[PDB]
Amino acid sequence: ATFGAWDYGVFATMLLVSTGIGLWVGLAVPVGLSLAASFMSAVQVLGVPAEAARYGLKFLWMCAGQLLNSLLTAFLFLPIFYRLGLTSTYQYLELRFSRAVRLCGTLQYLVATMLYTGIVIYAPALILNQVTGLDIWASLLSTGIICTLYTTVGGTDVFQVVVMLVGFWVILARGVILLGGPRNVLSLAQQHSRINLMDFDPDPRSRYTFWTFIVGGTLVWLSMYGVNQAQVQRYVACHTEGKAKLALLVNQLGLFLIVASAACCGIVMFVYYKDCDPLLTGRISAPDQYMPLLVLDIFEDLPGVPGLFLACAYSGTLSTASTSINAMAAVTVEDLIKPRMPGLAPRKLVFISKGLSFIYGSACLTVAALSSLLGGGVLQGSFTVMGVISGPLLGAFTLGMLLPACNTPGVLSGLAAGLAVSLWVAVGATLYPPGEQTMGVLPTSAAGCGRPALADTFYAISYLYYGALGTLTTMLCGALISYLTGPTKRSSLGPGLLWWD
Ligand SMILES: [I-]
Ligand code: NA
Ligand code: NA
Repeated sequence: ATFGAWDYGVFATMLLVSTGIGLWVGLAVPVGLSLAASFMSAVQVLGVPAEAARYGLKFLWMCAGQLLNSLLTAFLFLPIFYRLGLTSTYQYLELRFSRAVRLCGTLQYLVATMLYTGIVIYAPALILNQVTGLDIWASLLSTGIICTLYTTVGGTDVFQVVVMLVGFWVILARGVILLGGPRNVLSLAQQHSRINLMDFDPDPRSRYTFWTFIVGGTLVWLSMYGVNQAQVQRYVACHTEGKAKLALLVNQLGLFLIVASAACCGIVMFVYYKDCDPLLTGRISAPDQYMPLLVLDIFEDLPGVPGLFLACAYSGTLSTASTSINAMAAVTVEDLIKPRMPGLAPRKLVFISKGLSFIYGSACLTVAALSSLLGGGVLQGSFTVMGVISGPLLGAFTLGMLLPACNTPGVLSGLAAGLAVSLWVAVGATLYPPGEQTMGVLPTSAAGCGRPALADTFYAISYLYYGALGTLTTMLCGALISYLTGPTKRSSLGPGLLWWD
């Protein structure tokens, strides 16, 4: 399970070329594909195939969970932000409830993005460690060095999406060629119940079901695209509000393609490891090393393909991390400092921007190391952190956008309660992980070569519900206390803020 001779050279050369091009640069369909490219880091490459291989093909419902998300963002959140010409999405909060809510929302965005970028830095480290033969910590150090060179020197997404999706297609083609024909692969996956699209298991403990996707995944993708900062800023830069919607729908098509290719590569990966499954044989340690192992195993006759594909999947996600870190620094120095501080020359402010970029780089690397220590689940971990933090923020946004009677006390108390409950599940589900069989992990073979009351019912809910469980309560708490301290008469909101218009 190591690169080899022709693969190390290709990996090194491609990484050097990627860094050189990125720095040399530093010193409406394109945007649609850039939006998806953002969240197509190594996290998805390592998670979606593994989840599809383990839990079956129900993971395709994720696409639906994104589709229903985009529609909402297309027809419920895009008009409000776009028609108001908001410089920052969280400026809405300031115009709606108060500047304190703007501050809290910006802080939640910063923390959530920091954790998510830490996990996005962890995943490439996982790739490098699993494929080269370096301990997780030396690989994490190398990943941090490269990410900081990208960020603290100088900040194409269409190219990344195209190249990595073509890599997915090539992996799938080679795999299905090896296993015979596509009909044989489909029948083999069908024998072991890997083709189970129709899974309406009502219970919420099941990790992946129709309800779980349509609700939790929809709300999480909403709090990752609908009310995010970078995505909304990309929207508002377009024209006439039609180009924005077309960019959003093209982004949705790109996401559909990426996640469907990944969910099919997962099934190919399983059918490949039908017997002598690497996981319960000691060949790999966690169910996130599946994809690099598949890449190495299938292309054990092509001297170069592993290096090219993994170098791309590494450099593109490091670029994503640098972009997220720089956006974090920019929003901090635009929405929190400059409004607060009277006014400072263009030198001190760029120096503060560099300082915040560096600080966020270090904090994200530290979060990556913490994720490495705790365990795995780059996909699960990223969704967990993002949902857990940004869910109540999305609840605040939705309460402001669709409920007239809502004031600052309501939103703030709702955020407090939502973060409380969301972290309750986020931790109580980490101290007492749910059983592998309650999560519905499909069977496998390897012969071819509840202590507390709530750990069994409430901490076991699907990891896609956490954010939802936050958002909903934020709406229900904020709706309640707001109506207690006093309703907010609708004749106080001026321009279009409520969507009831
Ligand atoms: I995904
Ligand atoms: Na990602
Ligand atoms: Na994700």
